Amino acid sequence: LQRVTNCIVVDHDQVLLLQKPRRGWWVAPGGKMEAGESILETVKREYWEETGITVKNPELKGIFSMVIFDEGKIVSEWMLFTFKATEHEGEMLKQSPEGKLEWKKKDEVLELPMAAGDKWIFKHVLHSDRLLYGTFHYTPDFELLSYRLDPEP
Amino acid sequence: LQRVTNCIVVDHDQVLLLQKPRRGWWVAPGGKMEAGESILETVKREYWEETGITVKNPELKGIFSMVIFDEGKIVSEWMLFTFKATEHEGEMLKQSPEGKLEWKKKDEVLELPMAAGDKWIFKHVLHSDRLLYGTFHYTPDFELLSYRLDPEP
Repeated sequence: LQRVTNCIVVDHDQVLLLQKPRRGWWVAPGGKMEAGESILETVKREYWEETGITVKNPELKGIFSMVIFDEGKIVSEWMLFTFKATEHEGEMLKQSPEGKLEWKKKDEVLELPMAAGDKWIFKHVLHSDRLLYGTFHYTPDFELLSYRLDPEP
Repeated sequence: LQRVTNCIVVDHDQVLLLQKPRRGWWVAPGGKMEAGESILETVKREYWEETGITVKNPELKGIFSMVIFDEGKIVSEWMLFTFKATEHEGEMLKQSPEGKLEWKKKDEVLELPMAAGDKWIFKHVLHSDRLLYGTFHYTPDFELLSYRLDPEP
């Protein structure tokens, strides 16, 4: 059971995102917690490892249980912690080993190809400073079977 | 690695706590995440099972990595998610299987016997509504070796 963090960094009405190779899906940058770290330490380190950018005061906004559901039972599960930040320092790296980095225009973000549960998270976090708690059930190919979000969309 | 939640319920300057059997340490009531739940679902079910009480709108305030440190290596690690709540419904149970429940006065809490990491947590959460992130390093007997908290006390 892994623990993943990512950050959504908004600056001049744009959002720093990463597109997976081969015209794959768009994600917020981040990565896995290392033993002994707090979630705050992880997101600053992982984010910077992946983007070259230091985020100034990231704040937690989303806590999610991610479930892979198959043949009627839970077969995998991890945790995702989504931060938000508005201030940052450093130059964006052209390429990351996970994909290409791009500032996207805020109001275009919800039209990009992304896992369905990400869309809901982005829809709350892009427009609210409230905390979001949730569960997403996916099939092994990452088709959304269902979700529980609190507060509801 | 397990995932524990608890809740600090402040009602008119009193805090609901649990004293472990043998006049041992005092804790906030709570319990471990089951597969598939969000942290918000866990704390309400666990809090209820332990106390008889329904916490109305708990909100996350503390996310901690707890580490047991022995012979110079991390030997054990778990996560604690601390919630805060003012409103609640239902009748407190006299006995629990984990120990005795009692409403204690807010300004007396820091003087109860408790693991040293919990003092820092109570010190912040009882007096602030800001998020606390941190790591506590313990010995197998729960003597605090160190901590990193943010915001720092």
